[PDB]
Amino acid sequence: DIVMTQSPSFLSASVGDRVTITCRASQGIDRYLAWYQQKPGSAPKLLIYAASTLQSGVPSRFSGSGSETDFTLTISSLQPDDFATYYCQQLSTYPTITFGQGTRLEIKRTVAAPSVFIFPPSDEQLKSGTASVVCLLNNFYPREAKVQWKVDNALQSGNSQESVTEQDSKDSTYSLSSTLTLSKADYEKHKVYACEVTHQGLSSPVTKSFNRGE
Amino acid sequence: PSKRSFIEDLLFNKV
Amino acid sequence: QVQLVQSGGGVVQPGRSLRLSCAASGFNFGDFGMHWVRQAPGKGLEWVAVISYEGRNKNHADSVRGRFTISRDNSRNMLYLQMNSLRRGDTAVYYCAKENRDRNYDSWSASYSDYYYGMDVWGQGTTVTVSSASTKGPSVFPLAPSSKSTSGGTAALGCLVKDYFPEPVTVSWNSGALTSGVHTFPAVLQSSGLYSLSSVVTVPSSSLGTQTYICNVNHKPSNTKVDKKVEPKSCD
Ligand SMILES: [Ca+2]
Ligand SMILES: [Ca+2]
Repeated sequence: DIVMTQSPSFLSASVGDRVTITCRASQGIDRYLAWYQQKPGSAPKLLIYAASTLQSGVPSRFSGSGSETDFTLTISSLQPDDFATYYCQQLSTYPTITFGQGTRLEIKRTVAAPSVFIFPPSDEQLKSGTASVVCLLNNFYPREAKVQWKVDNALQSGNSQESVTEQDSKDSTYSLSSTLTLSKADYEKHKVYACEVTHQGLSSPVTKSFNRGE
Repeated sequence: PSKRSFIEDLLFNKV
Repeated sequence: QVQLVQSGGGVVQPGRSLRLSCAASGFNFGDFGMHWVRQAPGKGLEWVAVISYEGRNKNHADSVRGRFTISRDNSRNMLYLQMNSLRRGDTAVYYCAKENRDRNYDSWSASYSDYYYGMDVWGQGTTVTVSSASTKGPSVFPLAPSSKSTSGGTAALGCLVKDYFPEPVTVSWNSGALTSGVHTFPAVLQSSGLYSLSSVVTVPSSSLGTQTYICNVNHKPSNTKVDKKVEPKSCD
C-alpha cells in the first residue's frame, strides 16, 4: 500500500507566521490528496481536497499545492485557531486509503528552563510491595528534554515512563513527569535516587536527588 | 448516462 | 444539519466482539459511501473501512480484514462496524465519516464527484478499550514536598494516582480552591494493564506546613472517591 510521509513531525510558529508542511507519496497519486486538521478531543476537519481546492467554510489562509508525489499545505498568516495536528490522506488507491503520520503545529515562545523536583515513594505505597519515584519538570519550553534516572550512580533503563502535558493555554509551556517503578525489595537495597535533566534552557544538566531513609 | 452499479463494481473489484 | 451521531463503544476483553453504530441525518444517506477511521491513544489516524452507497461493495484495511465488517442499513440511516476477534491494538477512538462530493457537482458523477475527495462530515467518535483488566479504583499516594529550602519561594507537591481501570479519573485540589499552577498529566497505561497518572501543583514554599493540601480523586467506573492529604514528610 502507498505510504504517505509528512514532514516535519513537529514544528513551532507564532501568530502571523507562515507555515509549510509537506507530504510525500511512495508513488504517484495524481492530485487525489486531502488535508485535515484535528484538535484533541475533536473529530478531524476536512481542509483541502484534490490537492488544491479549499473545502467550503475553511479560511483562505489555507492553501494546498503539489502533484504526483510531492505535496504541501501552506497557512499564510497563522491564527490562534490554527494550532493543531494536520494530516494528509491519499485516495488514489480507492477503495483503500492511507493517511500520513501527522504534523503537530505548536505555539512558539521564548526558551524557559524547567524547574525540576524529585519525589520519593510514600511509606504507604511501600507497605504494598512497590516503589514509584517521580521526577517533575515544570513549565519548560521547548518540549525536547532528556531525563536520566540514576540509582546509586548507575544509569537506569527500561523501568521508567514519561508523560507530558499539552502545551499550556496561557503561557505556552510544557510540564513532564518521569516515573521510575521498582519493587519494594529493589528500592530498599539502594541509597541515592537521582533525576538528571538536560534541556536547552540549562547551561548545565540539573540533578535532583534524595537519599533513602533521611 | 452511465450506471453507478457498473462503475463501482469495477472500482471495488479491480486487480 | 448534516450530521453523524455515533453510539456503542466501551471496554471489551480480547477475543470478544462489539458493534459500533453511526446514525446519519440531514443528507441522503443512501447516495454516499461511508467510512470508518480510528485513532489509537496518542497516535495518528488510521483508515479502517469503506462501504458503497447501497452496501453492495466494501473494503477493509489489512490490519482488520477478516475481523471487522462494515455494513449499512439505508432504510434506517445507519452505518455499522462489526468488530470481532478484538486485540489490545484495536483500542482506539472510532469515527464514522461521510464521503465528500466535489463541490462542483450536485449529483453523483462517478470519479469526477465522488470517492477521491476526502470525507466532509464526521461523527463525534466512540472509545473502544480492549483489555483483560477489570474495573479497579485507584490507590492515591502523596508526592510530598521536599524539605530542602531550594528554589526559594516555590515548592512542588502532588498526588500519585496508581493502578486504576478503566479511564478516566478526575483530580481536583482543596475541593476546587486550588487551580492555579495545577498540572494533571495524561494517564499512562502500565505493563500490568492498569493506568497511572500524577497531579502536581506549585505553591509558595512558606505555605508548607501552614496550609492544607488535599487532592480529591474520583473514579466513576469504580465509584471510588479518595481525599488524600499531602504534607511534608516529618523527619525522625
Ligand atoms: Ca491509514
Ligand atoms: Ca452498492
